[PDB]
Amino acid sequence: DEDETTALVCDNGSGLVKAGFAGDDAPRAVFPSIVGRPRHQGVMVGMGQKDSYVGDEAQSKRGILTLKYPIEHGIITNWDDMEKIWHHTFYNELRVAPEEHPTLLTEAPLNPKANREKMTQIMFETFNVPAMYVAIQAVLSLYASGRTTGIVLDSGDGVTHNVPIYEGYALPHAIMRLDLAGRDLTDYLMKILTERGYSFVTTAEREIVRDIKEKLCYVALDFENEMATAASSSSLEKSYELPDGQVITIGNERFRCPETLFQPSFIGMESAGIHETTYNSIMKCDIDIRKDLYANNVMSGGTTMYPGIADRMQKEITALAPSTMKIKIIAPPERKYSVWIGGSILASLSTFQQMWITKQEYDEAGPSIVHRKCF
Amino acid sequence: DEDETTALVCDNGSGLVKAGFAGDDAPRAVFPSIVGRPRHQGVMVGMGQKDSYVGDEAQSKRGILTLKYPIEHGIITNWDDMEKIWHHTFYNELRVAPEEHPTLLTEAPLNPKANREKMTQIMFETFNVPAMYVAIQAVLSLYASGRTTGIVLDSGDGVTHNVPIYEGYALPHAIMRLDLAGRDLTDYLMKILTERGYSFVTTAEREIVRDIKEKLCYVALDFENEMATAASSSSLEKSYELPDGQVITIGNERFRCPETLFQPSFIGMESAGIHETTYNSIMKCDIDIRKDLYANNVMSGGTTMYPGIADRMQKEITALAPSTMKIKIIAPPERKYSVWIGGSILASLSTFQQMWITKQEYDEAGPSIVHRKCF
Amino acid sequence: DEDETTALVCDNGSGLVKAGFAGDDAPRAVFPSIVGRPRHQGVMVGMGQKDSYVGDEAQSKRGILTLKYPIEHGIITNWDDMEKIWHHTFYNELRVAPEEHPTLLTEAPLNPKANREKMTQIMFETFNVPAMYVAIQAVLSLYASGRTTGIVLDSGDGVTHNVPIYEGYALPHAIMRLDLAGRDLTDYLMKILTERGYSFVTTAEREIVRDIKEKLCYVALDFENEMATAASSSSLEKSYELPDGQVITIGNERFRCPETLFQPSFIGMESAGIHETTYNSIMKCDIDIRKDLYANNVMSGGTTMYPGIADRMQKEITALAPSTMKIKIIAPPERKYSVWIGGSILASLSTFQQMWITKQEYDEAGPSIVHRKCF
Amino acid sequence: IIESDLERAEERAELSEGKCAELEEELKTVTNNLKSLEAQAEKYSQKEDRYEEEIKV
Repeated sequence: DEDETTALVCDNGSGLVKAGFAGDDAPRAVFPSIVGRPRHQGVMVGMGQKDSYVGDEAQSKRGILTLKYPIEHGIITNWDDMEKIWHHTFYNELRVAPEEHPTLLTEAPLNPKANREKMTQIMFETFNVPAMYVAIQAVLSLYASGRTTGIVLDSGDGVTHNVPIYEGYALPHAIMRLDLAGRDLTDYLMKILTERGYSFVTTAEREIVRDIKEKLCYVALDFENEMATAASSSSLEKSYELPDGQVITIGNERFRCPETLFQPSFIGMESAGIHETTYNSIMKCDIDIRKDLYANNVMSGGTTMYPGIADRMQKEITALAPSTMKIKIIAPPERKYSVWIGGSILASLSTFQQMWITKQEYDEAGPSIVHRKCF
Repeated sequence: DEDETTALVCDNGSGLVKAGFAGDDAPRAVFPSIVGRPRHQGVMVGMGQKDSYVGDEAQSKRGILTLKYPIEHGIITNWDDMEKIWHHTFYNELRVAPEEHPTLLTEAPLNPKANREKMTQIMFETFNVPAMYVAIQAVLSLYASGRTTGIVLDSGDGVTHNVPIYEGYALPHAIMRLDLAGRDLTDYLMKILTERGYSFVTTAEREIVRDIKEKLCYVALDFENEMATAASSSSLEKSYELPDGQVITIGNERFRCPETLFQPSFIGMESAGIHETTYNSIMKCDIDIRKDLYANNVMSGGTTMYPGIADRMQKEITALAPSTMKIKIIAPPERKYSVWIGGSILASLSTFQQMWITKQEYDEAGPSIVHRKCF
Repeated sequence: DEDETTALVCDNGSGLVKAGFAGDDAPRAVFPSIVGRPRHQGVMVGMGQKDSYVGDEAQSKRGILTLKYPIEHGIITNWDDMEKIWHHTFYNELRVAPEEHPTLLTEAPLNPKANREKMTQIMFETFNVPAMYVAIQAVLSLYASGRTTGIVLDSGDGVTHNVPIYEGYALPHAIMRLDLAGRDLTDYLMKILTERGYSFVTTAEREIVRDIKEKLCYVALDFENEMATAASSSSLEKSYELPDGQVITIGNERFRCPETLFQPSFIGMESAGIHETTYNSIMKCDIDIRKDLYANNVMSGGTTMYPGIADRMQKEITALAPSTMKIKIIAPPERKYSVWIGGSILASLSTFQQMWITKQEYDEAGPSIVHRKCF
Repeated sequence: IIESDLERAEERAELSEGKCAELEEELKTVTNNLKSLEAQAEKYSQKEDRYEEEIKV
């Protein structure tokens, strides 16, 4: 429905796919990366009923569906489900025909090449796109934020990439790939809500807990002060309405879940924590780089929206940092959306028009071309 | 009448309560976790007749009683009824007053905290026990089975816990708790027996179906091959004599009911089964742990009392496991009783003498102390 | 268990520790420079379990331990862990109390002096050694190799030192120190194995990649030719088996890891590589020295075990070198162990018996004495 | 009809309450930032003086 062959932009995460067209400042819609399937035997005749539901269909009919995500910590492992998600995104909601538009996809720079090669392959081979580019999420948040330098901290649903960029350059020896994200925080919360008497196991229950976290949780500027207080008084509880009319109240679990980002040991992970991985990405860079990365701690993705996190991360790095150095977090409202936004900006740059893989180049070069043309 | 001031041990599950003294062989008595109450109007007078019946009393007079279970899915919800079960257990069969004897009770680590707090509180406030401890059923299973390392698959009456333990340490993020247990297998059997022409709806009928399951059902090492014959010939049926002289038989339903453990969807549960949970508990553990857990899958609890289960599980995990690796199962004759057995072992260890909560510690701290000192 | 009060010899690097007695041919025990600590909460009672594990204990029980290396790029920063490594080495494996035997420790001359002062201090103040001598690894390398003159090429796990020696004298202005070593080569391998779909981040996983490197990696005489071949054919792929039965197949990563020694930009290092520095160490020496250093380029320490390394280094130095001149590399089987051997040789020389610091000269002078008595 | 308007009015209450809560969260975030900034503007004015003093000294 577009009146120009603008590039399409789709940010495919473990959570939701943000999608819209290049040149806008927002996706048209967010398409949860979900393909649902009925888990019950039909009794009534003439009910329609499909073998699978996609995106918002999968969540709307979830009462009898088992819901699964095709993306594991940033890598697509279930390609059949992503073709359904992508098809639905273009076909029904973005009202897009990729055959007439270049498409820009996003990815962590640290993920296996198999994902960037396959995403390049599907847009050219299944959706017949005239051109492709797969972009780096550190880059995309920095474009959206108006920055060329900084440590980009995603703390997303899937992966935390911890990548330092200076003057537009990667500083790869200082990268901390971290296997800790919102999907793990959610599982932790289900176990501690079980301690409170509310057992969340099945899909409807998993989606409820993800909704509880998104509306009730925070990290706390100071964990121990909130911990001691929340564990001692009901004044720190917050309620949530369960869909059947029942309610749940949450106390110190409200922050114990988000806290895993700073304390990965909460879920059995061996990790420095997001504030130390951010710190180490600054620390491992050259001495004349360190000052610029300290002043540019850059947020990306979701969870960066938790109360106390922008103030806490700045304090946690300051506590590890040398004196003299001025430490600052860049935490724009373009939060949870900056990677998609960066894609819109990048796709549209005049300086990026030659970075696109064309269909002819793809067909001659093969799928490995993404390694030579994108990153 | 005892020759030592030892601890008392009671495995109070959602099914039955195994009770005896620490340091002894087994439980002195096993009670149903049942409190029974009459559902009829009396006509004769001077007939005795209780307001409520407990344990074996509840079953012996069940012809006119409705039978309720104070414990469900691993948690006591009716503390008053458990106090009644315990008064009877301790004073009438064990012939002991807990006032002079430390008492060990059990739970799963993922049961709501209320379970451990009420177990501790009843024994300290209504029995005046000098000390308390709430134990982990998986730990007790490992002591009884001769292991410090393995996956404990307790397959109980109300819940399956599925927890990896390595060198005496928990790997808690890898616990795959499942909402499928022996009580659900009984209800499934009642529905399939109804399809066969034998409907059961009231308590007397429900207790009998559980008894039918316990004596007639098996799981089969290979359910497809078992079904090929069981569904083709009457030679695979087994008869059960009902209390009223009627005879009920079961054909391939004899193994299809237990099969739920490998097919939870049979009762409407969103799960692939116990072997999937066993496998994922191993998967969430570090690579240098996994080799020992594959070699040490531990069956404990009841419902493991189905012929073909040790072999069924070895095949089902081997099928998911990497090649080269040896997958092994521990399934001792001390099945269903192994938790009690472990309780006696733990309660009496010299290394466990300081793990006990004393009455003085309880009175000063209140019941929340169990959450901090036991585990 | 030793029949003489000979010197103890221990080569403690950032990777492995080689320990034995002077006058012998080989270390009696080899330990990793590792102290391990449990990162999990204990669940079972009476399980023993140590607070910390050392050397081979640390690796043997590693499934639930985080493993730390006390040495950072050649300098010991964690002396609590090193006194454990030394105590274990002496007390349990060499079966010696250092109080009865002199001890020789080793380090590069550009290693901060603080480390040789502390090595002298640990043996005198914790182990009460009667005497000390901190040796130059290059000195020990030339004794073990049968040389007085030559270039010592010693890239290790920590750093690369690169030092020319002529007639037993050092030419220190020609030392080319680089922050390029096996730990960084390993980090590069972890990133490129991630590119292939095998992401390794935890201690167990990091140890696996280090083990993959030691068993599978090589350099090849010609990098462009090996690269072009690996990119064209499966004939250069090699498999590795992992502890849980997983198998990884590795292609050009097998030599791209080692390649970093010639291409330091792979790990963010500002360097032209080890052949440029080996060449410069010869070049910075007087022309009447250079002829003997060119003909006696001597490998010691590990990484020298990569097939194709002796030939690639000889070829690159030859390409950089003037024509007519004969360039030769000595790469003896006593590789990775030759420094220990040199330690044994030096400690036992009659001409070296006056070089030992006694626990008297040390106590009167203090720790700084190592700078005047050793190097 | 009234109920349908009620559901929509209630929906508006929920949407508006949603916004209310969002604004409240933003209010508190901003207010908390205001307060940290009040503390910083003052600490900074004090630094304006500590630094001015370092210059004077």
